Amino acid sequence: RKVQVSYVIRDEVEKYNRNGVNALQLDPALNRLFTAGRDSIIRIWSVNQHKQDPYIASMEHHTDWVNDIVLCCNGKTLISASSDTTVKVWNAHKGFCMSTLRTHKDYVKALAYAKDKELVASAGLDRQIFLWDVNTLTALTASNNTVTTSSLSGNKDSIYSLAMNQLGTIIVSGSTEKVLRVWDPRTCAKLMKLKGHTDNVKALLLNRDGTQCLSGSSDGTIRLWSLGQQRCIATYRVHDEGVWALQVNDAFTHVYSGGRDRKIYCTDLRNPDIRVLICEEKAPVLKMELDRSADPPPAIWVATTKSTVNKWTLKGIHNITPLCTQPDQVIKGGASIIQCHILNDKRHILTKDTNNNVAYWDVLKACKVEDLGKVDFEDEIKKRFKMVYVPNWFSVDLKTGMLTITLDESDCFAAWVSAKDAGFSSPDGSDPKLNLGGLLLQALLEYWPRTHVNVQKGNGYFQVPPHTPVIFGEAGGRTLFRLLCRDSGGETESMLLNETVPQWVIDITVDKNMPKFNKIPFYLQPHASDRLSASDMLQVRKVMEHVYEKIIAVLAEEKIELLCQDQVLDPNMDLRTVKHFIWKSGGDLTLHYRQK
Amino acid sequence: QQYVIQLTSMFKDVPLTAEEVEFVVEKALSMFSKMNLQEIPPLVYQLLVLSSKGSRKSVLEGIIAFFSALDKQHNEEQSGDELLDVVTVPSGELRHVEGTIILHIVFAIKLDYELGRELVKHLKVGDSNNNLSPFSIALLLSVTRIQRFQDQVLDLLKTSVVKSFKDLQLLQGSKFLQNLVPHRSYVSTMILEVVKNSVHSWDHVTQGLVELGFILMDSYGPKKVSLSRMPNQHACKLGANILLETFKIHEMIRQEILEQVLNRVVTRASSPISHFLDLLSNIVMYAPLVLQSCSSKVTEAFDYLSFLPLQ
Amino acid sequence: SMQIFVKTLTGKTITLEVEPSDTIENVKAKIQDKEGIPPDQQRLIFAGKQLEDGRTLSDYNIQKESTLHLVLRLRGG
Amino acid sequence: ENLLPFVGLNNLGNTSYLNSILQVLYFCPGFKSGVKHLFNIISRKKEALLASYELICSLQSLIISVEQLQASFLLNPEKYTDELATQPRRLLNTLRELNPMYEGYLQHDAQEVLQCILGNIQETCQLLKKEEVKNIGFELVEKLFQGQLVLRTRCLECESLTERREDFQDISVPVQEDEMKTLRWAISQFASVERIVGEDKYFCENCHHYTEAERSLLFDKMPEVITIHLKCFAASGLSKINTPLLTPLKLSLEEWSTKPTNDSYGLFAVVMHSGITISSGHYTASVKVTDLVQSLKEYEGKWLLFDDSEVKVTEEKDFLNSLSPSTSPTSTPYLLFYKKL
Amino acid sequence: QEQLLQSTFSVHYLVLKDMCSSILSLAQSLLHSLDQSIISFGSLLYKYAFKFFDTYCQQEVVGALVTHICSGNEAEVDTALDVLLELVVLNPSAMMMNAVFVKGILDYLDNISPQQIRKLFYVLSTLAFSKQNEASSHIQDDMHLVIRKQLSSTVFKYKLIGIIGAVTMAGIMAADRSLSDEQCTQVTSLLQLVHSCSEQSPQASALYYDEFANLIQHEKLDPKALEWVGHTICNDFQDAFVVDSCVVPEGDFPFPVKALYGLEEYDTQDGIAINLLPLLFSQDSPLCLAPYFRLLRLCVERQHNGNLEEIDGLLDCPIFLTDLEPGEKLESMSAKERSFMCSLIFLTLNWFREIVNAFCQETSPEMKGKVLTRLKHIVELQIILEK
Ligand SMILES: [Zn+2]
Repeated sequence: RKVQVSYVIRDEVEKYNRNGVNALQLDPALNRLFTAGRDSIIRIWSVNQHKQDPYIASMEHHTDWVNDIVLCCNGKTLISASSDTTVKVWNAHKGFCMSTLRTHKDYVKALAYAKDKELVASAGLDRQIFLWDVNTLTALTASNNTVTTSSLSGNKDSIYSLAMNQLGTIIVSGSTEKVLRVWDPRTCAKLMKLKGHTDNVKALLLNRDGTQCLSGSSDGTIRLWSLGQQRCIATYRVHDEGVWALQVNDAFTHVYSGGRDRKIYCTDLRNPDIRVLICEEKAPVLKMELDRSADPPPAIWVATTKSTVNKWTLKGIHNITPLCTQPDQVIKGGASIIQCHILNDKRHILTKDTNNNVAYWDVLKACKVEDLGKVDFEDEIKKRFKMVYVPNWFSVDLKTGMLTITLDESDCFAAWVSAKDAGFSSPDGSDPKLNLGGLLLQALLEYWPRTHVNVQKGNGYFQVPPHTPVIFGEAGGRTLFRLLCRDSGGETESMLLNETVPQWVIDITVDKNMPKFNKIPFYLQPHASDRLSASDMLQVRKVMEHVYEKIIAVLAEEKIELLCQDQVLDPNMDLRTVKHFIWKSGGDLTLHYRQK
Repeated sequence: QQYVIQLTSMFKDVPLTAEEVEFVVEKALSMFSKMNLQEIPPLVYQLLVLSSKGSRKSVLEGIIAFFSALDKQHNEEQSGDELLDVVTVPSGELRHVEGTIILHIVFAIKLDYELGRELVKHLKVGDSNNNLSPFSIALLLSVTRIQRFQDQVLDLLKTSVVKSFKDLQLLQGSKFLQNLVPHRSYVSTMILEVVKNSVHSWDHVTQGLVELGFILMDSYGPKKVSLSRMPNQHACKLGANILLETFKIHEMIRQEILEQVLNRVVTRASSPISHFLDLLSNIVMYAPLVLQSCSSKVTEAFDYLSFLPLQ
Repeated sequence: SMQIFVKTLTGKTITLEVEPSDTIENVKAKIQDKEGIPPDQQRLIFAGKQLEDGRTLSDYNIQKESTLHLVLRLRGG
Repeated sequence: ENLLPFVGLNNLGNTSYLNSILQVLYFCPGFKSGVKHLFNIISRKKEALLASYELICSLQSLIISVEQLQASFLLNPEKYTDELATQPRRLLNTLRELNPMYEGYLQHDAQEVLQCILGNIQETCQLLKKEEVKNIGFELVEKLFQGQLVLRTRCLECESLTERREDFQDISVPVQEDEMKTLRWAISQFASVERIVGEDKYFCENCHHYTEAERSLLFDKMPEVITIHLKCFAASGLSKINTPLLTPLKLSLEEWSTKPTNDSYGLFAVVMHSGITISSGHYTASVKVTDLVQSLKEYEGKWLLFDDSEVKVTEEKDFLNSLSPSTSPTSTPYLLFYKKL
Repeated sequence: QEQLLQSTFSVHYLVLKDMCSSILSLAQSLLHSLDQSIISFGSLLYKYAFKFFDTYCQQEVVGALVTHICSGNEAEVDTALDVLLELVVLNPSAMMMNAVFVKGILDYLDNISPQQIRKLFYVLSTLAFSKQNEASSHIQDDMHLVIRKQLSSTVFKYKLIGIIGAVTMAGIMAADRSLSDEQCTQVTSLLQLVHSCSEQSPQASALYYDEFANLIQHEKLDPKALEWVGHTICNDFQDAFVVDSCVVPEGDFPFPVKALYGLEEYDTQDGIAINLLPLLFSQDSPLCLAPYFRLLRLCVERQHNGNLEEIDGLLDCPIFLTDLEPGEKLESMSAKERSFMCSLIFLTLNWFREIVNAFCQETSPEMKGKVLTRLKHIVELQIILEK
């Protein structure tokens, strides 16, 4: 395929989540809470009510939404599943990625864990379910890199949820087929299929010996299943909208439910009418993880689409109104950037975030310029207007909640501008022509030794911040290699770059080759009072002097006025912008010339 | 100058003689410059589908001469300072209309072999054969997609380039002959410019180009295992230049070029293979480009490396 | 940029991302890339109006999340 | 000996695509009065005194010639002997002027020609309305063959649905999935729940991420004459699928409409196609006569089969049996109609 | 030799099928020779390659043969068409599903000589009329519409192609086998349709008889269609050209109308005579008198099994004519009517040259004398014509 380069404009440390949180895991031996951020970063928090700043560290390697996490091997290892189609294995104590599994071919949606076999399995939207012995994965090294798989078949559609029991003898999958499909993980033989539910199932739980199952569904019902009888023995319709998250106590007798309608209930399975409104959250509840230090659980952690994470206290079960009104602890979140406008100079960007704060950024220097506060966004757009046209040369996406800039071979080199119109002075008194994408490419790879020529480091006009992440991926999906700008001098990074950097980047960054120019054909005719062509950056003045000569500086400008579509042209305006902003007809641009 | 498209209806059904159709095709040739650049290919289609039952040499000759003259004029007046300068129709339009017209001509030749035979006999070369041009070379290179004309056009191209290099080696060797004549564009730079010009999104000449490169390299390799060696060495140099040039520009063909070079260089025959080795070293300079497209042929070349002798 | 739906020939739905400055022939080229039908047999019917090679997307008031049924032309006579 | 008092349209060159469409259109119960009333307004407008202003009168001229010739045969059977037909010439010439891509004598699609003439009559009636407002029957195609579509899409992650209304003139329907297939399955393949997966995703805006989506269709406002349009071909270079799906005679559409409805859509016209290749063929119509001397009343409730010039009455059970896929019917149905009974 | 290649394709077909595209390319390359042995070898190479290989390679074979046919060179066209004919008569079922490619040739009917069009229609017809097709007979009912849309055209060349195709398809449709069913009625309907279509233009009318009277002779056909066409053709020729002898006088011509070149001089005892002069004078229909009689004779002899006793008075019949002998109106009055006289003598000589061909097989002695007298009449007319 075709390889794109991208990078994220951001600060070196994002202590707080910049987006919602998809999943949670609680380590009881160290009092550490893991959050799987939709902003692609996993963060570790301390739940000691002592410390005022619970943040400990970020583990950044993922490129997209982190959909599930499972703490394995008595808390040493966490495994995560992401929408970039990979599963990664991390050392949870030191916070670095050890291995990346790439056998999946689409978004990985759900992870499962069987403590008694120390077995995990992964499943996603690609309809595959792979089973992995965690100790085989941890035994992996750079020489012994071979891993072998075992997978289950039968699944006809995209998987959205998945649960295993503690003994690791039953595995159940949930999908848009609405039926939950069950296998024996020990033999991979397909077992019975229990049909009855009528919608997607995003939440699944099994009792310890895989004899009962709870399913939570977007149809709003909770259903309890006996696997020994293969039938539903109770159905609970306690929500108004889809149920997205389920938890259960150790005794398997009270179910905690939450979902799109923001309300969280505790319902007794033996006697439904005894039910407790636990709280109403501020945003749809996505996942919950009980602290299980003591039998009647003391608290429940709640993840939503918002960046804040609330701990709610549980006074007890014995006793319309919510039991609790304010969270007991609060881990603060940050704002997401939700709206973006590229200005006409094709160099600066205006943003709006979820807090209605407005900021101004410098794409070329990869940094923020000024906070503009809560001014009106569209009035700020209209106030910062300049009549200039520059061809599109990048694209922006907000999927991670940060500004991500993408460069593609098709248009990366399309934008030549003059040094004078840029913020780059003319220390020798003249301003030659710079290609923006080529300068950016040279700045991103400034620390790559192969671009250094016999000493120059970079391009001589600007640096990017050293911590900017630079990502090389294939268009449509598979990330190939990700590093930080400052790390390029390493021997491992340089080897992988040499193996991964596409020839179309090498052309600019290594050989120092100029990209192709672009010319504009145009007409000149006496309707103001011959078919020519020139550079798209040529100033009207140059055409005026041309005309002055062919029909014989200061005098030329004084005497000849140039016109287009009967509008008087600004002599400093270039042909490109005129064509974009004034030519409203079809076929080639037509200019009329006159003598005054 | 507007109803010329329907001026062809007069020669469809009624029989005619050669004189009046020659006069009307002369008028058409005279008004090619007048009408428009973009309107040409439909008119070419109409005249060429008319030409099956009537005049066939005249229309093809007129199209070839007109486009050779237009290419010559555009190339001569295109050179200049990168600034405002006089120019005719731009490259992006000219190369596209040339591609459409050459494809239409190839299709029409595929409909009846007599037109192709007339074209081949028309461009017969020893002699200068001044009708050779980047457009005509592209035409001859695109006709090779038909099985009837492949060897019959490749041998003509090969003898043409050999005659051109012989002319250069004779002309550089004296003063008197160099004093009398003005230099003409020798066909080496003609093809070397056609390959560069082929970037403009037409691929129906790449196969003919690579086949010509390999034929021209094989037939004039150094078989040492003195005057005629110099054309026989310049020809090999031209072949290497052509092959390396088509490697970078076009993507769909770069998988087979390296396969052929490898398959021709990894042998136990001990034939002189210096030029193929040089070409292989030149085209593996762009290492990532090979790894993107064809990273398999090198692997099974490596797997066979145990069997060959030491040198 | 915007992303529209095209109900394909057999009933499936495909999505393609084009901007309101794109010619109709460019959209047919996108369809050619996505499915493999030469852009001479296409005729993208939208809201009862048949799209033609002259106008552009912004001329037809087509915006984000619209559908263009794709059918061929069955020669007869 | 037996000449049917039902007039056809001569072949007039390589043109049967227009003959079949014109014949199947002339019997549309609302068209005959409207296309004459519009010209009746045109006549007084000219009396008060364009390229788009001539087809709408040429059609009325053709209709009055057809009706006059049929009546003239009807009261004088001796004169006409073998062929009872005419030739559409002014209509063909005007339609050539409207769109030059039919200039010549090639073959052409029929649904495209129907689309062209319907769009043109809608355009000229709208222009007449605009000229009137510059100072009851102006709505013909905007009321007869056109209704409103309701679309929806559910992003599975955020579960928020958005609507997008649309206009429609013909329900284009696939012919086979990729055994007999009922037309109910054929419609429900087009206008029921199905997901978007794989390389194809719906960029939701509440979640700001590509995602799986489920989308459906709904028929909000129903026109007077619904016209299913069977995509009786497939890709792979291309080919025609000559395995027609079973078609019912009393179609009910309570499944896919939004509000509960009590309506009966009964068939009254079928346009077929007779060929084995996309690039050629020969269109034959088939029109039930239902409305509008007692000789005609005898033929009421029977089925006709219009070739170019000839015509042969078929009893209704025979026609219904003629469309079963138990064999190859030799004439693939391509464009059905359904009057709102 | 060829049994060598027979063994080659019989024993090692499973291994040789891997590179069948290269085999087809080699056959295509070597078919372009000039001799007949190489061409026949490549032809049988195509045939055997189609016989044993996979269906995809069969599609490749028929595509290569189609592009060979549409290439244009005459030897290639004839060879490829013969290959297609023997291939479809060898394995009709495998070729049946690939009828789209061979029908697609019909769009290119300017690169093919008129004689090969008949062979193309023959091979297509015998493809589309195998009883394996009766399960879903679509090619037949498609071709009955293709022929109709060809005949209803206005270009003369396509009308001639249509009449050729209609005749050569009706011949296969009514083929005599080891029927007399509704297919014969369809044959009759096709014939009367194509007769009504091409009745107007005489240059396009003569071709219909000159094809039908060859098809009804070199091939054969079933007695039912034979009976119907014989009845209608005898009735039509009796009604059209035959004028009763006793009403010989009729006026309005500048030349004195007379009856000449009769036998035994019976002087209009009963009504048999050829009314040639008024038709030509009105054409200042008779142009197709020469082949219509041949069709009538051959049809009646095939219907009555070589018995010509019905058309017996059509040997001593006279011909309406002027004073053809030069009465010194040659040097003077050398107007346009002189060329009309030349054409009249030409056409009556052609009629005599056909009528002497008609009755020669019979062995009655005095009838042989009649045909010898007819020979003397044609030789004296051929003497006179030079004047
Ligand atoms: Zn969403």
